[PDB]
Amino acid sequence: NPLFEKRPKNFGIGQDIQPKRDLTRFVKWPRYIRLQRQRAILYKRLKVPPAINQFTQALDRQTATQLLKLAHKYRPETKQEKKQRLLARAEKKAAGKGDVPTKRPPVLRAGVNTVTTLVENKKAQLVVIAHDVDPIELVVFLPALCRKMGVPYCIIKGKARLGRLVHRKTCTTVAFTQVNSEDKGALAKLVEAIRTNYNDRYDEIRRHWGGNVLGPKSVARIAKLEKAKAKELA
Amino acid sequence: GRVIRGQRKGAGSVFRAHVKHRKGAARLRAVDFAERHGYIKGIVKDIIHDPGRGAPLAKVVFRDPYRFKKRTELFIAAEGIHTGQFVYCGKKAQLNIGNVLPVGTMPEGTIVCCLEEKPGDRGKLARASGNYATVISHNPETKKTRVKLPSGSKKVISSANRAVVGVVAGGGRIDKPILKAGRAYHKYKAKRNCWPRVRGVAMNPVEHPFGGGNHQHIGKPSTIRRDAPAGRKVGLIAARRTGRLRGTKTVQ
Amino acid sequence: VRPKVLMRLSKTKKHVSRAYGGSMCAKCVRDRIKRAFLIEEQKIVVKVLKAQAQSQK
Amino acid sequence: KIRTSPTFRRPKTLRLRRQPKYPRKSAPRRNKLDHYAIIKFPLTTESAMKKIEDNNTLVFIVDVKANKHQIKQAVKKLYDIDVAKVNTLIRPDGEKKAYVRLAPDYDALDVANKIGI
RNA sequence: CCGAGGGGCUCUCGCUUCUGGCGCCAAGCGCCCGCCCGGCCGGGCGCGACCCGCUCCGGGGACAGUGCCAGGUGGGGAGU
RNA sequence: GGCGCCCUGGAAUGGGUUCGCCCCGAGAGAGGGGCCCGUGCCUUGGAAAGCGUCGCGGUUCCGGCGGCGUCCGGUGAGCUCUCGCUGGCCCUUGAAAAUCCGGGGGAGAGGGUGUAAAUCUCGCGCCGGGCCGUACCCAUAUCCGCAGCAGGUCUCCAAG
Ligand SMILES: [Mg+2]
Repeated sequence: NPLFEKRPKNFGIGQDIQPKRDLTRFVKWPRYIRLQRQRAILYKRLKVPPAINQFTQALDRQTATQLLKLAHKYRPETKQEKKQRLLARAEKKAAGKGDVPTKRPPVLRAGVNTVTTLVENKKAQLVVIAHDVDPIELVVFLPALCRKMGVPYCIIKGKARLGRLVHRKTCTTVAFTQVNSEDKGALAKLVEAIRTNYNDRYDEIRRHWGGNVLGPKSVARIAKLEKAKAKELA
Repeated sequence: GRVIRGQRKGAGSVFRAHVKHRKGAARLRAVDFAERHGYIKGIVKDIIHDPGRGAPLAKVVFRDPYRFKKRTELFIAAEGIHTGQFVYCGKKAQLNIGNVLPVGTMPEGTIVCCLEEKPGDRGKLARASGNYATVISHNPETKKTRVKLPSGSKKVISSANRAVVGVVAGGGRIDKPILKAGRAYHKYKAKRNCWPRVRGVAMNPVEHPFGGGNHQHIGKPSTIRRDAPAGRKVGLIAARRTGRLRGTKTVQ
Repeated sequence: VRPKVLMRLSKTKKHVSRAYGGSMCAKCVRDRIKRAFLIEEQKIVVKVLKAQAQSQK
Repeated sequence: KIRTSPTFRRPKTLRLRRQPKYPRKSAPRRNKLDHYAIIKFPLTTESAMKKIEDNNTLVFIVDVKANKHQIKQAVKKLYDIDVAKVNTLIRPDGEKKAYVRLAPDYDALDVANKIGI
């Protein structure tokens, strides 16, 4: 109240020192940063062929959540549970010598070299396929190959995320061969919700080119010429 | 067989410039937000002398907009500026002498020194003593102005090439004769190693294309083609004419 | 004296009791004081003469 | 986050301390230049003799890698005497000569008698 | 443009120019905790200091350059 | 000796000054101050030591022992060095850094009183200063020229 006073700082040209603002655009990045940013632009600026542009059309997150729920309890064998299973088969084999104790252990297969043999033999029933495989040619045949062999496929977001299902870092493809019978109506419920968007659209998704959009600083001045051209008429 | 004097200047052992007692590159200050959009105030503290330059320089200090600091530029000093003078710099700078401002805003027929040949170049054209350039013919669409270089060549430049109003100080320097061999020695002792120039006629055939003979004559025509190799380009290089001049130039 | 002998001295033989003691010459001190007064006072005058132009236009 | 500088300087990361799981040389080597290797013998010339009783300084010849601190401790410990100052020299055969002055509490002409000369 | 207390076919930007001074490390306002039984301390955040965006900003630009081949020129140089 | 430092005060009938200049209403002359260099003198050192001279001891270490003296002035376009002032010359403008200091700011810090704190670039007192070079010639005989070679080879001091 008595002495405390406002004392503002003029920040125009030729007055007090400009305060420490954000500056997060105008910062000289390392060259591993701008190599990493200029090529994300450069998949948006070149004309991307429709074989690469099979991707960027992935499943929406309500469908990927149901799909990872269905793929959760088909989780493969890890080495902790590989110990006790080789007990539990053989401790009863020491005690009863069962001719067949287990009829069907079901699992989801993983690996592009594994899934490929399943599709062309038509053993797989749903092919989740990744998004960001670093040499894209490791995967690009397989949406074209799932169509001809009639096996349904679906593009999910992130090769890291389905790699966590298999207790690994990335796994790039999983496939459903032998699902449980009581839960077939959860695998078959989402397959027409999937093969609408991937198999049946293959006559159209093979025509659709990608990329070829200019930057916002240059697609604005195209529009500023057109807004002049709309004023040139009216 | 021996290489000639003109070829030995490019390696630069004893033919480098004498760049010790010089004071720095005379450059206009680098552009930022202030000179693009307003003006910035600067005061000139001293008027100095480069060795080997006949133009004097001026050292101008500027209040930094970002750091609490002052910082010092070196200008090609326009003529008629003094110490303790305010120099203003930028787009909304007022056209007085010594101020530096874009050529797209100053009107036609103004007299300009130290202008950029491309935006950001910090001053390249008309920097020697007595020189200036005139602006003519603005073009507001496809923003580009033309200027008149001190060689009489008209040249189109950008609209935003930043440039200081006025003529360079030190003009009239070539009106006094050197008048004796010693003052040409001190003139080039501060610049380079080029001054005692032996005529190529007065040497041996190893040392020049024109040397030799029992008389001092050239023998071959002194005009050479432009694709002539290094070692033969001596004399009048790719000349369009010779002899004492008729007219002023009469050829673009 | 020389610069390194100035390390031996005490700050009574190294400056003067004014403001800007062993730096400025006491007649440009005298002018810097007058220059700071007379032109901050006109930044009241050109402020308030500008301030009476919006109120009577 | 904001980046108030236009510069990306690399972040301060953690730097561990070298704690290996075997020593590389298995044993600290002993000092070859200890206090007997310091001081070889005393000098007994005529100029070295008349600097003992006139000056309270006794003259030795020292190993060439010894500084005047090592000489000051290697004469105080061997001969049990206080040392004021040492003045060394490389005499042109290649051996270092030291001029060790004693405290005024001591004498040199009798310390020289109990070290032989 | 019209007209009515106003609307925005159309627009400008704006916050430093009589002078050899000074200028940063936030005042202020808004909130929140530990702190005072509806009062006292010690801390933190936002606005002050607009939002979003895909290249640091400009100037060129499919030219210039560079790689290979061809044709001119080439006592600069080589061998005879 | 120097000041381009200050105060009073105001100058034409213009004055003050230099070997030459130059300076003055943006403050002359005059009066009183302030600062810088003080390598000169006095004093402390320091007469106890040095030199000159006279005289006596001591074989020997003896930095013996004693007496007396080491005093006045003058002068200079002198020579050499130095410090300072002032001009001239340049299309020639005649180095960098390490180091060190002062100022501007004012984040803070400090005892809380009829007692002492933070701080001190003040006066003392305490401890340490390691490594390497050092002799001698420097040349009509210690260097190079095959040599004690009329050759060559960078400087300083300099009397009548
Ligand atoms: Mg000639």
